[PDB]
Amino acid sequence: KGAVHYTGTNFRRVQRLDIVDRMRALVAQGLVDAPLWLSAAERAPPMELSNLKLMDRKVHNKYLSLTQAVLKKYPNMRFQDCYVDGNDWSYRADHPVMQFVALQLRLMNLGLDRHAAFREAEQAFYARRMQLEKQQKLNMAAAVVAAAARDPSAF
Amino acid sequence: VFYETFVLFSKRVQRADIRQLLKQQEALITKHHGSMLAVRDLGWRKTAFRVIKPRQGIFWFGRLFYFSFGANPAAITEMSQSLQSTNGVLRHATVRMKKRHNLMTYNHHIHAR
Amino acid sequence: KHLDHVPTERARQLAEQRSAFEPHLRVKLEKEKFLRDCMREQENLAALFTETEKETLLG
Amino acid sequence: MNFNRIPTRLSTHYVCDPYTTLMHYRRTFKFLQALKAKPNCRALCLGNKNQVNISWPKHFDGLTVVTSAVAAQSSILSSASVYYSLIICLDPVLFAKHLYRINVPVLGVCTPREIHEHPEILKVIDYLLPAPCSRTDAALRQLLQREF
Amino acid sequence: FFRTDPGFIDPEDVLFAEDPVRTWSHADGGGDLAEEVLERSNVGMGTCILNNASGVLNMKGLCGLFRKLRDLEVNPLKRFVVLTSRHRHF
Amino acid sequence: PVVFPHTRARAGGKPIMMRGKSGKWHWLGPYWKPPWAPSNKARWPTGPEEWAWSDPTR
Amino acid sequence: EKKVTQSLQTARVSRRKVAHVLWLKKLQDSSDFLQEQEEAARGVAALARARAKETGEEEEELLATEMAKLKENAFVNLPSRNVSVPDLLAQLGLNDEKV
Amino acid sequence: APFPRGIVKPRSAKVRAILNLSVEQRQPNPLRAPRKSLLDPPPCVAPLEKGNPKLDRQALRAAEKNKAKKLEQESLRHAQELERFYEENC
Amino acid sequence: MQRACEMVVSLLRVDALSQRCPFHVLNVQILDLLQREGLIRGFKVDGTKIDILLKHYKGAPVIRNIRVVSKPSRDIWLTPHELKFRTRFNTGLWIMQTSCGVISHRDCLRMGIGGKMLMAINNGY
Amino acid sequence: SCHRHVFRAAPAAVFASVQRWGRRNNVHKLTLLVQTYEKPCVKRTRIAEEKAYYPRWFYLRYATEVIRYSLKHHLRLGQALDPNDDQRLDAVKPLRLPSSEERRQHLRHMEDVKLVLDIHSTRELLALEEGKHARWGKSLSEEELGKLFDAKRLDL
Amino acid sequence: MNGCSKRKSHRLLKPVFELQQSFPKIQHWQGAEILHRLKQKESLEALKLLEMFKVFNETARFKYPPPPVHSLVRGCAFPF
Amino acid sequence: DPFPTPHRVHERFWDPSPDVRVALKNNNVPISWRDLHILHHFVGENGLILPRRTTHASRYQQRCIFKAICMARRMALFPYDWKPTQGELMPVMDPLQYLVDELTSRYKATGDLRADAMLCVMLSKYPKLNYFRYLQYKAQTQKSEVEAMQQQEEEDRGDFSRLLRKYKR
RNA sequence: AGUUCUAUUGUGUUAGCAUGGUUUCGA
RNA sequence: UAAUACAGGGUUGAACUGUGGGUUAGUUUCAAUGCCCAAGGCAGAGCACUGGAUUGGAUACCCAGGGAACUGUGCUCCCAUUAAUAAGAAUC
RNA sequence: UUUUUUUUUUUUUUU
RNA sequence: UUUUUUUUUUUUUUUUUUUUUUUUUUUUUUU
Repeated sequence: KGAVHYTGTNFRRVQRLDIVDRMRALVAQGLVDAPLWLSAAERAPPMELSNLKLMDRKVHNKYLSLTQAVLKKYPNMRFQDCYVDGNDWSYRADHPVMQFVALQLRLMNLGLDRHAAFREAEQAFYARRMQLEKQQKLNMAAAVVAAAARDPSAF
Repeated sequence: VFYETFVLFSKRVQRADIRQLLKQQEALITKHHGSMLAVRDLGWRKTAFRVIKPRQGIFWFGRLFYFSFGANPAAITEMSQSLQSTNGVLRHATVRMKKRHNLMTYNHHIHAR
Repeated sequence: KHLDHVPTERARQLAEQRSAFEPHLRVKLEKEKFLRDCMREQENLAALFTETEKETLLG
Repeated sequence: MNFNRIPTRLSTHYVCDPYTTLMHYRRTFKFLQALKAKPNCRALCLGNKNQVNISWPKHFDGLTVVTSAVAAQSSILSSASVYYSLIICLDPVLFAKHLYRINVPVLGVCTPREIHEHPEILKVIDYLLPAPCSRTDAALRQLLQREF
Repeated sequence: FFRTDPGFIDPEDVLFAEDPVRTWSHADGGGDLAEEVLERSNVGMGTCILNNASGVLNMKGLCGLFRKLRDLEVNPLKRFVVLTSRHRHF
Repeated sequence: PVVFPHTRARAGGKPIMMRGKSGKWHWLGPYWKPPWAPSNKARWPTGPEEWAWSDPTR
Repeated sequence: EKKVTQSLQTARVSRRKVAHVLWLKKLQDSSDFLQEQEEAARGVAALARARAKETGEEEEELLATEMAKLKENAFVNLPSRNVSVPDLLAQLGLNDEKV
Repeated sequence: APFPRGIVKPRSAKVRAILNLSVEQRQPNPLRAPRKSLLDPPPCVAPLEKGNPKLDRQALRAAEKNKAKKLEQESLRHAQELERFYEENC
Repeated sequence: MQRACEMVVSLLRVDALSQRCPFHVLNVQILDLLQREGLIRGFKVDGTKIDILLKHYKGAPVIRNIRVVSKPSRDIWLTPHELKFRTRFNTGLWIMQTSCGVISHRDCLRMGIGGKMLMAINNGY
Repeated sequence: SCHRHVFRAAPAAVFASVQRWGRRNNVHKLTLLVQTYEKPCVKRTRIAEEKAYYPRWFYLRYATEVIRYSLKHHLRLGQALDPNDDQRLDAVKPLRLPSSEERRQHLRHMEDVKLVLDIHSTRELLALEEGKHARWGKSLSEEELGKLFDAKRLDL
Repeated sequence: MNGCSKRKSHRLLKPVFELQQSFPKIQHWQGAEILHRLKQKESLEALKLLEMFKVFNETARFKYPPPPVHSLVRGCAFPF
Repeated sequence: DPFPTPHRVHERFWDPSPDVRVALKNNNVPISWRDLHILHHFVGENGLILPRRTTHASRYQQRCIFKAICMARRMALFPYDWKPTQGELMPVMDPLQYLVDELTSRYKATGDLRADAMLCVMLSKYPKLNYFRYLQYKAQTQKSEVEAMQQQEEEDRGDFSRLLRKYKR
């Protein structure tokens, strides 16, 4: 005996009324005079918020299982950005581990299979290392050689 | 099914006795529709603590032997009781033959790597 | 009972896919546009840009 | 390091959806535009003590000092519906028991983290306003009021 | 990597993907979604989804469409009626 | 084909341990999974470790 | 369609049984006494038949007589001389330092 | 670990708080009970002080509160010092 | 018949958007009548279970009270002249199971045929 | 059984180690239990109670360690973690070498031994790169080493 | 010219006051005795410090004090 | 001065030492009573069985380990109140096999000359022994012979063999 | 849900063995 | 509660089966301790019982001795009656 | 003398 | 009564599974 109704008085069903509705009744009942701001909110009533939260849903985190395979084949990802807060290895959005897996999930949405995504992701990121990172490093290094003004024979 | 037995001899056991012991055992095997597999030796073994067996004395080491066989399951009890009566044998045990783990097919690369 | 014909979820999905000769499930991501708020936030500022209603708070 | 339980289900927030913010500002702007047209209109900016970036005065009109004896959920801002006509609360979580039956519009600015964990604030707030970056209201409103 | 980089993608954004077609899973009476016209009970609004195998608008679809449009228009509660479709790229 | 699940009720009873100084089980032992238990995947999300054996054929 | 699955089941069990035969073959090869007793048995068989043809005696007595002796002299080639002492062996291998 | 020969099945909340690991009240099940909120009415309890009610409207203990509300509060200030304007806005 | 009484528990929820329900032939017909009155936003048969949406208005749901009259262990029957006395001066919804399909209580009296009271929707005492 | 040897240590110090050895193995607890006969019913409840108190002690012991550790170091943690916070180096002087595009601009606003030290130092660099003094000091342009020198002539 | 790009701010490098372990709430009267025994094996006491982290349980004669409300209101008035 | 790490941890987090981690797998072979050189680690000073929170092992193998150590003691092949000695750290196998096996590792790590000679003689003396590892290592020395062909072609400017291997991309 | 096969076994029964507290003996 | 023999239960893989079910007398097994009967013995314990303490007026509390009771294919279920205070279906 | 008790006794050993 | 040594008889739970880690997944309005 006591709160033994799962489907009943336990779950309240009280109507939610905003300021626009509550003020409309008091003014009509003659309990309170009409304020100067009553008409301001009448033309632009507030947007309902109770029905917006109903669309909330919980989705399964696919990164927990996908990230396990990435580190197994390439366990050299934890060294990068180790001294920064937020990263744990006992990861931030900027971490290489999160970047690589993000592309895999995005590609699968188009229709690619789980195994096919790995090959596409590996090649996509490989070009960035050889076409941008390697080129940038080599270009900068070349300029260093030109700095031979210290030698007496330079002039 | 297949079976295994590990017998630990004493210092007071000659080669004469070992041959006799094994011959006796084979009698039982054949009785129960069986056949011997193989017989091997492990040499001497060091004992962690002194063994004090009544009416036998005290020993610090012995000769470890191993032999495989196969017979009816009911033959294990007869074999176990025979070993205990015979002298020389201070300790023995019977272990069933497994598929993967065995002293026949699996004897290499244990301690190394 | 196993031979009963009941409209399930996977049953209808296979029917649509069979029509496509050897056209699959696809999803769409949310549209994030910066001009939705960048080009509108300035208008709201005009309603409070007065010095007598902004300096008192952010003094 | 962390030795606690790792969550698996990731909850989604639809109240602060990027698309929902489009209608939130548009609807809010209309209400403020009509109110400022009328003469003699005053507002209230209620914040928190931790908000150092926002300057505050010494005295506060409508503030009522009560004692512990006979204080069963006393309403502090009971008389704040005479002189003022619009209150902009910055900490709805803290100011939740006092604004339950307030006779004035409340322009609360909360964050998705608090809304999901404390949905009770939705009933007291009339006009919901988003809060980009959702970190600290003290430095949040300053950027909006000092755009360009 | 940096948040301000051109080629930056938020892992959370791709995790909350949804199919717009699946949004209209629920419809009017009839579990099997095969009617040429659908309707959803709303407050002050009239929903009408045109679902078909290949978007073929035959006499069957017109008969249902005319009834739903007239039924919602006559109702004073429904101040406006919205129309949409359900086929993919059609 | 469409087939519905079957009833979770099964024969036998719950595990019971005999009273007194003689500790012994009556019907079932400690290794008994009830019919209303969750899936094994959710109970052991960690799974086999790297140093675990990949062949339990003892 | 049920008949189709019948063929698949036969193939599945066939592969499982194939692996079982390999395990038993190992035992035979690995077994020394099995081969030794088997080898001996065969030899006596031919000697009894060949000797009977010369003297003219019956093969029942010869075979019988010989059979008995094989079991008695079965354990003659043992133990393969394993007098090696692990305790001593390890000491010289820089693995034991107790005396 | 020790091999227990039985198990205890208490019923009163007195001894249940000792044998059990904890008796903390977990979150109520949404499927059976509503979610608790701060908007609910407070319990009807009169104020008492050492047995003498107070229904009128007109040093060691104090030191302990100051040591926790003052020393700890000053630490939080330094965290925001290097984030608001002094380092965040160059 | 047992599965019919199991729909009230799922449909009677406040903090929820959609609830599942076991699939049944009789259950499908019941949902059709409720949707006409504007009590259910919609439903879909997801195979072994049916997904039914919930309708809300100003926070509170449209359904506030459900009473089960008929039970698998017995059967309630009322004559055309007796149903009027039972149902009078009320806005409730009574599901009537007549020979010619399933109809509401309002239509049962119009035809004058003897129906069967299954369940009550938005009913008081 | 436990055995210890005294070597360059006082007897009191050595005796303190063996005393704690019994606590791990519960030598004292087992010695007293066997002395007196305990009813089986009492052991049923005592065995269960020890499974709730001991686990709680371990958690509280770790908490005390943090208090002592933090007392000698001061400081305190707060809700400072925020995803919307780029951890960029402050003041961040070290940068890539100039590509010769900005080098010329630097000399344009520094011509005016202290401030005139750069004169004749960086200027010779530009002349050397163009190949004015030495015939072997001529360098390569940035626009003739990436189009048909690294994207097609790669060793791989 | 190959150094790190981001500053060093990890917790491991800089020790701080925190508790990297979760445990169910315990009764105040149950934990008071345990803490006293540890102190016997020889600023603010440890009992008060742990209370700020909400480690103890809400027992009959022990309740978590409410947050400061009367001494935390700071509003500003301006025209509109 | 590292932060004080609590000793009591959930089973999800565990960092067993490298030395003991390799012994647990045992080349994907369950530990039995014959593995005497591995059971010596799972025993305390007094000879008691360590708990699952110290050896850091799985639930399935924890029960198997307890059986192997228990049986070894019954056979008078394990101590009862102290740790084993250096003279009892050997599995239950052929004594001769131990020697051969032992020597093979030395020849592969540092390349002991003495070890090689020993095995050579033993090859013929004990043909009934396993020499798979010894034969495989010697058979793998073909890299030295093939290297001669590369050198011989190098005199004729034959560098095409090196570029092809590098041209992988 | 149930039957067959395969991996897994501190669940029921079980005569000899090993170790151990107490007890017992004194070429 | 290491070894071995007989036969159950639980988890996973394949095949088969194609509504086989929930509850349960005029029913049937098992079931701590105590008691009758029976078998028994040579250890460790102890009810009754004259064996060394009581009082500020009465006692079994604190030692020691001590022939019942402690292994059963049996007779047999009185209790604080053996893993919560529901044997099933639906909503996560 | 030993054992035992808050304390003590009974009991046991005899050069 | 203490210590030491070398084989009689009865009996068999000390060591060995665990932060109660599923949407925390469940216990009964009020004082």
